[PDB]
Amino acid sequence: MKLTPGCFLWYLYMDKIYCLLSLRNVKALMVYFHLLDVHHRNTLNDVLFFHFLQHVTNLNKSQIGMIFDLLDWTAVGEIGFDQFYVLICILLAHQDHLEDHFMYRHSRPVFELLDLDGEMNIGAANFQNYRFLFNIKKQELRDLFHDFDITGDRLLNYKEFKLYTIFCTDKSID
Amino acid sequence: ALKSMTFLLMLLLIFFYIFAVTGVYFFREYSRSTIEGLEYNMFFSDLLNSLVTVFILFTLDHWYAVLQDIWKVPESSRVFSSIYVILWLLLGSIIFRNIIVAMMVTNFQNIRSELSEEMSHLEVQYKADMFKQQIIQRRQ
Repeated sequence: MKLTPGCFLWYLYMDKIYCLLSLRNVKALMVYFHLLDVHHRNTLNDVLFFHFLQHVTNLNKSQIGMIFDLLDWTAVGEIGFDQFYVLICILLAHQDHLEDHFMYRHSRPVFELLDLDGEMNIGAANFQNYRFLFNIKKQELRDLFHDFDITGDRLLNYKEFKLYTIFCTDKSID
Repeated sequence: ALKSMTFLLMLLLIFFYIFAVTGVYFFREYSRSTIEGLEYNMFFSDLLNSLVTVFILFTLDHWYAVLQDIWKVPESSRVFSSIYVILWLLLGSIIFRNIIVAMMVTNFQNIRSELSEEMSHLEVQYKADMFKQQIIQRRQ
């Protein structure tokens, strides 16, 4: 198989969701994970992930720790290879201008990435974590949160978040 | 609620300021009289003492006894002084007590209104939730 059928389907979805499907990007991510995974136990410790992030993205230690805490939903002290590949795809050379629009498109659900709680509501802490991950002004983030909170309960619904993302994509396309 | 204490305490302290500093030199002939038998003379003597005695008048404790002990001053037909202190104590006490209890009951009102609108929004979201669940079940 071409590195399992699930990864092939994920690559097909990425190619259908991005203009450029690159060349052996998933293979490069797998090789980087295998280099990071010293024991080859399909997992990596926090130190290895922090070292890889500092060597590649040159991110801060606190930001790397927050990203590892958000990505590791199982809370077992380790990050899986699939989680590392998902994080690398979420970054996707975030310094580029088109990377901001790609992150605005996000993924197929495009709701659970921001919502760390998982209760179909994104609080202020989740917005602060997203602003730490993706560069955005605090005033701009506050204005966007005020625009999104139509009811005023400081909660973001899945339909409301989808509508906001669709409006942002329509504004950026035009 | 004390965050909502923004301007009411400012008005309270400034009315305290103006009325106390006005009432310093109104019963001036009380401490500065040569009467041997007197025991509330120190109340109206100093500016800090004036603050203390108008705080006492605001708390409204033994105002009858206080006025009876200022009744030892030669009664000049009570034309301005007694009516001034009485109007000050009654107006300040009732107006400020009423305004603070009114502000705090409004604080409770808006706390409960925000709580009620949050539960109403939660119920509306739950209604849309099982409506979309029926839509999903039919779509399969």
